Amino acid sequence: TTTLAFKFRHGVIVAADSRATAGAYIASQTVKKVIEINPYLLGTMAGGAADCSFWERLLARQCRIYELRNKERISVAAASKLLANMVYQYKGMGLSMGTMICGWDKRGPGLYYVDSEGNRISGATFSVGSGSVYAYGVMDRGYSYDLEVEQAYDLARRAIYQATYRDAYSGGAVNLYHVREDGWIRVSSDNVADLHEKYSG
Amino acid sequence: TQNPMVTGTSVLGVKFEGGVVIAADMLGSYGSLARFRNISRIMRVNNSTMLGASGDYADFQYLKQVLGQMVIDEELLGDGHSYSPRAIHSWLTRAMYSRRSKMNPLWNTMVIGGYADGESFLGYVDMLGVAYEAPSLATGYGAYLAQPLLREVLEKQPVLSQTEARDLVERCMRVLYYRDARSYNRFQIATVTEKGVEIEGPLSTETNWDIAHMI
Amino acid sequence: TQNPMVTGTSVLGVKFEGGVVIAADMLGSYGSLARFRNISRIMRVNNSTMLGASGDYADFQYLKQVLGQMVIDEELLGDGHSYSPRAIHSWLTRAMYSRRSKMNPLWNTMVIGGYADGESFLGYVDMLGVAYEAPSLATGYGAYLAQPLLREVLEKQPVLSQTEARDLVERCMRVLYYRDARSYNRFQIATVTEKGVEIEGPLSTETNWDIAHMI
Amino acid sequence: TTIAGVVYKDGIVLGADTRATEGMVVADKNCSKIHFISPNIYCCGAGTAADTDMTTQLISSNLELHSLSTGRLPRVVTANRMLKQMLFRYQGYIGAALVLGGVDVTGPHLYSIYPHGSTDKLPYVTMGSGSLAAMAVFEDKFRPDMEEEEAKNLVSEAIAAGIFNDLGSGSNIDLCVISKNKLDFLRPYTVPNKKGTRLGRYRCEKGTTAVLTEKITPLE
Amino acid sequence: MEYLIGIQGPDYVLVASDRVAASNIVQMKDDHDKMFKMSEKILLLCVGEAGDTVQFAEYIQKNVQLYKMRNGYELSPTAAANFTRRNLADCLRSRTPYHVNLLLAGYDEHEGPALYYMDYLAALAKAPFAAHGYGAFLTLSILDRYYTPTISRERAVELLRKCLEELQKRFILNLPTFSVRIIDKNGIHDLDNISFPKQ
Amino acid sequence: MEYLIGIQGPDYVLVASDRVAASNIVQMKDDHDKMFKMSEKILLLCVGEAGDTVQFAEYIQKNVQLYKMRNGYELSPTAAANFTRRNLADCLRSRTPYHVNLLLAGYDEHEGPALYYMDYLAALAKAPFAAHGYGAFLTLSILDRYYTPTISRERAVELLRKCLEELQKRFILNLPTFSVRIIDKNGIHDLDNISFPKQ
Amino acid sequence: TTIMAVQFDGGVVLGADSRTTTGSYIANRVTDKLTPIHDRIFCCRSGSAADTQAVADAVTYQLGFHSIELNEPPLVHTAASLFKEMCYRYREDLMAGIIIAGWDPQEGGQVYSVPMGGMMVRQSFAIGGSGSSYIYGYVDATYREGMTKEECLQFTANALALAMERDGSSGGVIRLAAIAESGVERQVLLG
Amino acid sequence: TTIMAVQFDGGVVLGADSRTTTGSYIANRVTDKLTPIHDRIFCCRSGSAADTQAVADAVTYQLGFHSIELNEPPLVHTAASLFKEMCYRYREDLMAGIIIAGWDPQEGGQVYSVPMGGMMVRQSFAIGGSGSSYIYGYVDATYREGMTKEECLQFTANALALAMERDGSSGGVIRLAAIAESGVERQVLLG
Amino acid sequence: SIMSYNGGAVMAMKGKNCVAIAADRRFGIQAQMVTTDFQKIFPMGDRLYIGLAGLATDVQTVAQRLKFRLNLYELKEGRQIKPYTLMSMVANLLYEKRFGPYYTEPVIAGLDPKTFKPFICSLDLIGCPMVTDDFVVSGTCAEQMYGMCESLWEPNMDPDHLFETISQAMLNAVDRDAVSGMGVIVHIIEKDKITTRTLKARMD
Amino acid sequence: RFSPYVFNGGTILAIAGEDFAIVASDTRLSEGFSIHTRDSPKCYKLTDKTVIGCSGFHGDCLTLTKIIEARLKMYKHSNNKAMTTGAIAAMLSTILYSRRFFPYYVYNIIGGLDEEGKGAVYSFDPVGSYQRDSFKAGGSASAMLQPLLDNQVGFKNMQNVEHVPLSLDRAMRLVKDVFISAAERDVYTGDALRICIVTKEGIREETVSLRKD
Repeated sequence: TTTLAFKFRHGVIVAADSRATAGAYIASQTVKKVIEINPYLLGTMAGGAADCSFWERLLARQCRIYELRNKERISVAAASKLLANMVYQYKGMGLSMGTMICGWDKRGPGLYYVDSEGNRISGATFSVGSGSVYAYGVMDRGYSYDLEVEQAYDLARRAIYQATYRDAYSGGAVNLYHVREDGWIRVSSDNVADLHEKYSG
Repeated sequence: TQNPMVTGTSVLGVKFEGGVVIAADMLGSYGSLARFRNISRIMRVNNSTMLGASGDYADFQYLKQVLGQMVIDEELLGDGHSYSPRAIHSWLTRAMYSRRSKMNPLWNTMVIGGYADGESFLGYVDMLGVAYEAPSLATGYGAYLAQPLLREVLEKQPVLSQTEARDLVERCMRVLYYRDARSYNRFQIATVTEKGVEIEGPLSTETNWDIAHMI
Repeated sequence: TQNPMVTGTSVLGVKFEGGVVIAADMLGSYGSLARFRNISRIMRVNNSTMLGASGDYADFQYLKQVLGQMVIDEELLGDGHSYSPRAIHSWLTRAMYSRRSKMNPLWNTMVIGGYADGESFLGYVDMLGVAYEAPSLATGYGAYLAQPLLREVLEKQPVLSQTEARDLVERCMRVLYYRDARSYNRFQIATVTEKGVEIEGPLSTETNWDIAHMI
Repeated sequence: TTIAGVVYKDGIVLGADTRATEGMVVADKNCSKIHFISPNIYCCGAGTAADTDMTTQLISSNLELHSLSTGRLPRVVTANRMLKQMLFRYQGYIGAALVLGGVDVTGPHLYSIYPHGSTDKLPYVTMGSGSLAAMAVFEDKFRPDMEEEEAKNLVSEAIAAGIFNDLGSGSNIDLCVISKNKLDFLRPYTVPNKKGTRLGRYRCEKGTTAVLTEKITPLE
Repeated sequence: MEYLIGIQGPDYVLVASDRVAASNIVQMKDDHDKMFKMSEKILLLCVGEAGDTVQFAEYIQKNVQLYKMRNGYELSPTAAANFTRRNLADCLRSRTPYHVNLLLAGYDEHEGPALYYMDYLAALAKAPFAAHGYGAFLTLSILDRYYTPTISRERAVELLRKCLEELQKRFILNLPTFSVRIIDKNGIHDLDNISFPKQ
Repeated sequence: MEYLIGIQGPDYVLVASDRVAASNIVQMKDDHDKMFKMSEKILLLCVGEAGDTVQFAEYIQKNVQLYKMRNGYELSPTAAANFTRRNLADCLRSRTPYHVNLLLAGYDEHEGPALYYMDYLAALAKAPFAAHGYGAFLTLSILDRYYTPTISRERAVELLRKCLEELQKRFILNLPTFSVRIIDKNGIHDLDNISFPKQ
Repeated sequence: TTIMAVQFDGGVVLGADSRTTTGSYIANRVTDKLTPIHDRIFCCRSGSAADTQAVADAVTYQLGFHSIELNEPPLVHTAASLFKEMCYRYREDLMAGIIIAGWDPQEGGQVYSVPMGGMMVRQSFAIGGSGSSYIYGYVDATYREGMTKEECLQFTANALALAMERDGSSGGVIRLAAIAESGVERQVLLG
Repeated sequence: TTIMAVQFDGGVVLGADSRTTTGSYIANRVTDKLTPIHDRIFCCRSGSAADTQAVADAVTYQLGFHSIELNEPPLVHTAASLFKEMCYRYREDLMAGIIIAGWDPQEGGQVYSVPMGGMMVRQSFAIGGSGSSYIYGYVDATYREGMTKEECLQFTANALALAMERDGSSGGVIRLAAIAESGVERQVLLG
Repeated sequence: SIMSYNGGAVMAMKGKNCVAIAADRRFGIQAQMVTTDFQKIFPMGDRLYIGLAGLATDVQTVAQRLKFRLNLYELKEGRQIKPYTLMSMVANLLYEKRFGPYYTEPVIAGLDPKTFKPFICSLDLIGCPMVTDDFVVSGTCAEQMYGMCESLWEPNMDPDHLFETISQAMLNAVDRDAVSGMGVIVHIIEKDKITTRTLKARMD
Repeated sequence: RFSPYVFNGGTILAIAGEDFAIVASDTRLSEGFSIHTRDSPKCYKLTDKTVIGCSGFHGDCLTLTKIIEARLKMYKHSNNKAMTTGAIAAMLSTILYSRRFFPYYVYNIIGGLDEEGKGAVYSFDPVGSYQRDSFKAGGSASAMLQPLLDNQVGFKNMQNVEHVPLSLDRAMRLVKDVFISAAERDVYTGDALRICIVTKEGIREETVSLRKD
């Protein structure tokens, strides 16, 4: 399990792997972890499949209710707040959830990080998962704000490649989503071995 | 029930051509002490189906009460419609599952035997709600001991006559008398046909001990 | 012994003028079942001291064996010298302490009574090695029940006669028969003087039940 | 695992089933559970496999030593005494569920050993996990002083019922017959379960796998 | 774990928390803000289980703003402190307890400045200077050598500078940047962000 | 707790430990040394339960010096590594196990440079670069991003400079100063002590 | 502790020891272990004391109310059903060794037994109590079908004598109860 | 399981069930529960099986060697002392219900009892086994001082009959042993 | 488990006149890998290898201990060792630690020293041998390799199809496995020569 | 004490085709070291285009089947139309999360046709996630069956092997081979095989025996 997110000048980059194991046994290789909440929101899957899926689906429901009542699109912080408030009512009952919330705002870029421990926080760079520390390392090597587009793509792709190369619980297809001012756009879904051939030299 | 106080023991049932025979013994042992050596462990339900059980005897009295009340109610409807034995099986499965869902299980092991509308029926109900149909059922240690005789003869011959079935049940109860510690030489055979439901009396076994003269 | 299998019960002993009387009953209960209702729980040591014990009876047999061998050895020295009862008390205390230091205790509760050279002796030995002298000893529940009668009469009168002491022991054993669950209406009285050591027979108690005709 | 023993009119017929499971997966389809002890005494094991193996090889060594030291045929009771003394000396730590059988000068003698050290002489025993079905078949259809083919059919029926009940074996039930003169040992006795033929050729080809680094090392 | 000092002056209150929002291996966020402006002269700090911190901040902050809109005027620091203590004492003996460590910093027109001190067991305190965490341990001694009740604010800033310079010398955690507020007769004035290059 | 890094080159081994000897709240010693010169071209590092570290240094250091004084020559790094692994594997299955985390850095005249890697379960490894700790996680992503087997020593020093500068960015512990060695065809040369002013 | 109820042709015969103990100390030396409910129906108890006392009081309440509302003498099986319902519905916290006996006009003398579980059965003789196993050892030896009243009294007398003699918890004094069509005849033996 | 030893004027009489069980499954249907040691001395066992088998074999060893060195027939009290020492020494690991009986030329028939603890006592009659509590209920009822051989055989037959009938572990078939000055007479009865 | 501390997978497969043994390359602690060149297949004489899987400590210890006893045997007796002899030696070495057990599952695959007869067997952590005819496996992943080899095995196999069959089996069972991966080494040996190939496995 | 779960075992397979969804399962129901029956089909025919298989704890399988049938009839009697496949998948996910804090111990595979008339296999987990995959093997023999389907369906780890669309009878011989090959090594697999085939014309079934142990 390794996810990351970082926002910059030209919007937000979100990438993830697609491996979801079960103990020592790999269930699948193509688990789409970045849950597409809206045409303007992207939620993730960070620890547990059902909890992340359910609560983000319920949050998408709630956001759609808010827009259809006010004719005005919800902000990012409000959505993160609603998610944290809904998650807090089962604290200690054994929910594992460390998802991230990304989107574009009236304020512009928005990047939050919501835990099952309720650690709703803002920030500029994030990485969640078992091998998240690897992404922190190589990302905080290559991070800036004034980056280009293909540079940020290469940064995220290299990051997920190094993370899945070291960690054992990560692998599969590398998703890559890009949040713009208008809406998010899937960039590519790249396999590990193709990246190994391309970046091994 | 968290702790079963007064348990029965294994129940045997097998179909034959147009009927189901069920036999269980008549012992109410507590721990190792065979405290209640004259009890009835088969209820003769109205005219088609017939029930036998294991586990806690008090729970069997309770389900005896509830099923009796339900059967009395449908018979007092006066509509000419009865419960099929499979309907009884479904109701009992839902009852056991709703018992264990509330973390208060009925400690039992029940066998439902019935013959209605040309077809025999022999259903199983576990404590956990595990429930299925089978051409021959065996509970407790009977599934370990008298089950392979049933599965031998039914593989060798899938249908039976009433005499062969009754004799096979007699042999299996003899074997259970040989090597179940919770067993007793007094059992009753219960039988359903299209002619009604009949409970035979407290039969016994004929034993052998000629291996004891060896050292 | 970690788990006592076969326990005795309470032992009573008290000095008097030139002698010590000790009485204990004859019951070998296992759990609540009074399995061994005719056993001896007092060893008559050579001519002066005298032993009574509680707890596990097997360990009492063991200490009977060892003490018997030691007394036989000194009497086979032929020197005219014996063990004082206080020396036996010391030896037993050291034995129990070295026993319990190895985390394998002897589950007992022992009373040593002796009369030598004009002076009486009445010693106590616990399982843990706790050991002292007293004008009246009481073990098990006797320290809860018959101890205040001894301490009442000894405060009202510090010395006694043999008849008064024996009568008081009889009354205390009557009371212990009334309300000890591990008790039995058969006991033996053992008495030391300068005239030797004497074991009386299996006496009994005279009881009252006139409160039962009330509601 | 379902081993059984019986005494016919002259000797002992032993049977076994050879599925050596390790947990929940079938790890073996042919595992010799009938072990050698002496020219007249054999043994079957159950439970922990390697404990039974090492113990039965040790006791067979000791009885070979004793028999060659003596100069005549061994006795079964000596094997029984050594086994019960060893298993009691391990205080029941070693789990070894044993069936001991042989024919002495006195005749056939069958012993079952429970792994603490409790032993019994019986005309018929069953041991193992599915021993209950074979004991059902024994208690149904045993009679004293059976003949040879009668006893073989009975033991085959018992182990067959143990196989049609759970944790038997895929194996072709092994048998062994000890008489006063003739020792026999029959591995592929009866194969009831033929494997189904494959339905497609899922054979790989000469180059379907990428190779990174080859090496050749010649020999003599 | 983390740290916040609570120095009281004659007519000012010097509070300074950190900006660390770490999670158990990595320091996820280095510009975190634990400072919760309740009213025009009342501050609030919070340390504990980090899902409870935000929910307590919501409850207290919005109910005090509600009081302000109701009656027409600002609370005393004392009544706010007692109300927080009361809500801890009610929330403790339930199925849902809070494990937070607070302290309150206010300013009255009549009482002047005021410092209080909570705990995860709902204890009021009227303290000259408070702290939390393990730097609590080191720093209150460091602060308790060099305290004067009539101390000027630049002496307090220099004293806090010294206290931080001795925090970065023998402490195991990182704590790179500290944000610093001050309270006066005017209100809440934010001082410059206080970090150190160590070596 | 901490980590000591071990970068292998074409003809050199770049090892670098820290200087921290803290105890659970306070940093008692800020110039600690974990570097154990076994022979003229063989280094050894150690991290673990700090009562076992010193006893390993005594045993290994002095027994290798005993071999050197006995026969006439220096061990290979491989035999030394195996000897340490053997003593771990022997001391493990007793009433007194050792819980240390080593890595070995040597230099042969024939084999050239060599890097090894222990564990608290006595596992040998022939590694390009080793890791232990939490800095294991962080330093191995950054280092495994930028590695070339034919790398010059100043590129490795610059890479290590960058890696430490990214260690002081998202780590919870302090780690102010790291000491750095190098091994060449000559011997053990100590480079300058590497600290940073952070902010 | 050890309680017993034996029926005969005319009626039933009860019996108990007394000796309410706590641990190894006797708290009470003499006890009405058997309890009147109706004028013709008794019950004798074992297990915990407070449990059986409260249950017996509630049974007395409900049974008296029901039998007054019928304006007819109650059945014995009815009271057995009441103990069955209250025991089975709320088992889990109680330790009851309730044995119901009593003469009836319609059905004569009957004996019901309710052990710690909550099952209900009619018996011709019953044991109960922790020290009841031994005379349960020979009550199937000495029993003869068709006793008299005096044979039942001597029978249960020897029974409770040996039970009190052997078991440590049992003992105390002997209480007997004879229930028939005529009257209720209770007596207390001693020695 | 249930073992029994009764002496009479001429000698002693033993008895046992067979039924070696493990949990609720019967491992063995017929068992020599009583064991010869000397030609005049038996022991019957209970508790764990392997413990009693190994102890009885070692006692057979020591007693046979000792009795050959005396060149005299051994005593029964000697063998009881051997069982006492070996039981008591490993009371921590053994579960022995060893009952020693046997005729002796000097002392006639004697019965000694060694329970699970390790104490040793001489008795006139003994019970033993988990299903022995019941006939221990009435062995102080039916016993009469000064029986004959046939009265002891009928007595133990009724005893083991009722114990086997009632207890779940007990059952099987009755094995008897009669030890006197003349000989040892064993038989297998059922009824 | 303790067997799943460092991962590991060893497959041996018997062909027609030859035998093929393969293993994985990954070494690491529970979720953190370390290296891709950890050796698990050791040469024990000519045309006979052994593979060790489980905890790496017992792997290196038992491999060195077995090499110790093997050289003592081959120097006291000039011939080289037959495979049943090696099996009995490994069984005795593991059973000496009956209650102090090593955590390993040795797999022996070798040819006959006199004839060209192949041989496979496997042992447990206490010394239970098992000789078979098709394949033996060990390590953390078991059910994967059982399903693959029971899917793909034929009795009479030329060494090329032997190589490709064991190749696909190891690749697919490793790609399904989590803790054991990061490359595969394959030893395919016969009477004439010894071939060692490394496959392009997924580094994920 | 009372444990609320027990392991019944079982093996469910699914194959999503171009215009077909094949779901097959053995009919052995066992417990521990016994056999309860040799006829208990894990497959269930919901609609004309939907077949569900349920393994794991048996009582929860039966209960879940009956609840799904009830809600199917509710949707039909409310909205004049049958459900799709993905709606049933979503509903099952809502149910499995609606008993989150006392879970069903049940693996679930729904095969069926989409609204385009193509095969679709929706896998599940005990807690309530799902995804549209081409093939799954649930139950005890999951690890015995996934890599061979990775080799054959996915054509993985092979070189210069082109991709042929999976036909019908190819899928049939595949299913027969994998159940025979898995029944050789499994203890929870055998005694029958109930193969369900979903076409554009209905549901077909087919009974293939196995080895009897």
